[PDB]
Amino acid sequence: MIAITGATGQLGHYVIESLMKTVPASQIVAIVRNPAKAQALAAQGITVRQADYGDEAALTSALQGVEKLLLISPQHRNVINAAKAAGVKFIAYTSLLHADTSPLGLADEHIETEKMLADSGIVYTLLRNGWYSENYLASAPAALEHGVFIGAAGDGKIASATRADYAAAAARVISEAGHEGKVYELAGDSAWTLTQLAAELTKQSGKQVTYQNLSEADFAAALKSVGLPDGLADMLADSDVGASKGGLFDDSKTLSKLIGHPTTTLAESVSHLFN
Ligand SMILES: [Cu+2]
Repeated sequence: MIAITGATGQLGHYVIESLMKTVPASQIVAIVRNPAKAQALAAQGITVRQADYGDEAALTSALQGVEKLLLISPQHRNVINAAKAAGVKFIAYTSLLHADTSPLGLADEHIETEKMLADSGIVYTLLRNGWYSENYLASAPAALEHGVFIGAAGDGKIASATRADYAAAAARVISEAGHEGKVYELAGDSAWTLTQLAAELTKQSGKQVTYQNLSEADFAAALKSVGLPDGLADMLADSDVGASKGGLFDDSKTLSKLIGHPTTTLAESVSHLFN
């Protein structure tokens, strides 16, 4: 039996779809706060167990009979303690690429969870996921509308991959043997700068798009005047700065080796913008 916490997101959806290619639906259990609002998961035919993530006891019950748990990102403290109480034997966690040394502020919370796992006594594997190509492409439309893509990543190299790629990796780790106790640094086979992104954008769109590098404050002070919340804006700005320092770069090709095929290139992802 495989359980998935935090499976109501886009990544979780993909992981479940991937798993279903080799694991019977009933052997997959999605733990959610409200099975009613989780119509998607239920639609997949998987086992759904309700549990409030602020309720360790509820989580423990929801994890009964679970041998392997995929924890998709405190809340994690309750989940890990519950997994310990229920007898979970293996936990795979979606962390952040090179979390212990990462310049990105997003690493903080992940490190806290990685520490919890290390102290849990439960065998675990860290799926240290790099950036989603979708993270930057979410801003491609605006960049195309104004002919400029803004950021604060400088010449930092972003070894992005798709949620689908990361999801396949998670599914592989939680379902097949030989992936326990590992620390996998997962990223795209190739890497690109925001300058190259703009160029790829211009190439396939026919429209001119230039990258404009801003400073963290200006970039953030640019997102806080378009709608996006302050916290969200601050993170995005912090991330680009982390990227400018190589925080989103990795060339181990661990991801492609793990999934058995090349990671999805930026070019392919960009193509989806003009389908
Ligand atoms: Cu495609």
